[PDB]
Amino acid sequence: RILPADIKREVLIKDENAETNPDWGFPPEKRPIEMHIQFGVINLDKPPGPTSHEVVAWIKKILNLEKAGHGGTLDPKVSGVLPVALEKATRVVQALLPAGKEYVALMHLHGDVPEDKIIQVMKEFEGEIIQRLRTRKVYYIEVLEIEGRDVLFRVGVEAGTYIRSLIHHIGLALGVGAHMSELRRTRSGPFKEDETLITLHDLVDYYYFWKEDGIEEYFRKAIQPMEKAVEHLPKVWIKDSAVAAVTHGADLAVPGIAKLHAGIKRGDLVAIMTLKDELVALGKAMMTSQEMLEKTKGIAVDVEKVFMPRDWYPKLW
Amino acid sequence: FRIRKCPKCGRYTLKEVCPVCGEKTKVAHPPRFSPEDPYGEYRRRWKREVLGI
Amino acid sequence: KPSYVKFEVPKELAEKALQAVEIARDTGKIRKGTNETTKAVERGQAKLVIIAEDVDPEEIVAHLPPLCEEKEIPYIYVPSKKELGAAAGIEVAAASVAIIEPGKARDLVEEIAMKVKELM
RNA sequence: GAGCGGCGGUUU
RNA sequence: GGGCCACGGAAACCGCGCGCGGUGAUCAAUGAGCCGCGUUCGCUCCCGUGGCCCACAA
Ligand SMILES: [Zn+2]
Repeated sequence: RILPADIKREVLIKDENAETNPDWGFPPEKRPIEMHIQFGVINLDKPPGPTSHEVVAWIKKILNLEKAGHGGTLDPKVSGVLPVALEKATRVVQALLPAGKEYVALMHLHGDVPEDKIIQVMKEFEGEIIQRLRTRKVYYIEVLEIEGRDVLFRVGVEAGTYIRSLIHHIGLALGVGAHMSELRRTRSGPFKEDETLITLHDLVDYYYFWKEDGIEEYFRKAIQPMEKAVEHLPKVWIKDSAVAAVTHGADLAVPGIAKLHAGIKRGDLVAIMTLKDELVALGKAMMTSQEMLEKTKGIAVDVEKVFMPRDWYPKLW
Repeated sequence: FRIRKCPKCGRYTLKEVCPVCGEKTKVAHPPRFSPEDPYGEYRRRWKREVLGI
Repeated sequence: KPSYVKFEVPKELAEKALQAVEIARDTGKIRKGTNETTKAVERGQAKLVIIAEDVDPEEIVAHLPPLCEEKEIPYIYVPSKKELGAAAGIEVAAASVAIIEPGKARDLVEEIAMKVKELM
């Protein structure tokens, strides 16, 4: 039940006296509904039937959006967590694609096998597996219930792992063979099965409750701030005085850091946040946490994708 | 569809009563949705009432 | 019980609903399944709508009560979709049924409509 | 134009 | 020169699947079979055009 994204990170304070000016920027709960959508992400509960692409096409038409993109494609018959990043948040899916996933799956064996052997043999699949040629991690497998040839289980896996193929290989290890009869994604990175997970019916109904009834509350809760899509990443938080620079394509230099997560290695994907926990940009660390911590000059993060508009913070340089 | 889940437990099960919670379980997949949504008007009517809108 | 169940129907009355459907089927005209039930209410052909109380997800039939009141057509609940199916003359469940022509159940259907009127 | 995370095909 | 941002780097038909409409079935009415109509998102590199900045955080 533990994936790498579930690691607790420690915050390291670089500048004790950094403060943020409440007049600058728009932290998620100061975003007017329209702005909230522009930088929004939907934790969608995909229904079985349509493809993932089709589902996003429907969302764009119904919600009158110009742009949107989903994370890990779910197959037509599969239900569950499908992050849908909207408008200006669209490019944040690139932070989700590589994140771990969890599924509940129903396997149907093609011959009779004792419950104990089924369980014992499935447990062997935790750890590395090779599937049709590439290697992929299985972080955990938990058998929930067995009814004859029907095996209900949960599995946490590395991005790109095919549960179908896993199930097929389990069938071969047992000899009788097996196929996947039902699949549901219950987690993708920071997106999980909680109150934010919303069906298409609720999504569109809440939308109309907003546009047509004048009730903003339900639709506002249907949309997550883009910051949510970055919850699993290591962060460096920056001072107000560096924020407009970064939004203008400046790399983040050490003197601009207020605090940062421990454990950052060179080359890591990091999220650059303001002290109000707004997403500014995605980048790649050019230093370790300890380097960023002890040094007083040099480029700490190579800024690659900028999400915050250039006019949220003044050009203090 | 056979996968069910406890609305209380969060437990996934094939049973109609949660082996943990004891609560009645519900089908785990969301209802199928149409871009045409022929009865949307009426579902909204029922849903506003449920939510006290 | 489910939110689309807008009122309490006594065991007696529910049993009558199944009877009406059963009688209307071989002596009159009914439609079975929610798509045909809905079309019947929309085309103004349904004299009575019968809705199962164990439908999951609720969205399968939750539009019916508002749609019926719109078209001013009486609707009533029975406890079991499986049992409503059997009465409708099929071996599978039926989440909802519409009686189009009552037949030998004219009186039964007239009675039911009166008690629900009270429950509303 | 080169690739990753449902598209399989015939055409300039 | 460099970074960041936007737009462009094909189009039209067919098939599965799925959706809708119609019909409504000898255990798929939470929709079979058949007919007709619809229907597939983005991201990353690199390159072209255009825009904003060159900001070690004061
Ligand atoms: Zn419980």
